[PDB]
Amino acid sequence: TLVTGSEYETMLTEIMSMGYERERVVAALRASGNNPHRAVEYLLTGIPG
Repeated sequence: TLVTGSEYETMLTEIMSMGYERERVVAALRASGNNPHRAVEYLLTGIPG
């Protein structure tokens, strides 16, 4: 499954409704390969490492 550009932006907007800045959410989505479960996990408790 590949999300579209529009779906990526709406995902980013939704995660930003928790208060995170755009660049941080972009970085988390990159680290998680656009899996929102892992992206939010990484915003909450850290990226792998």
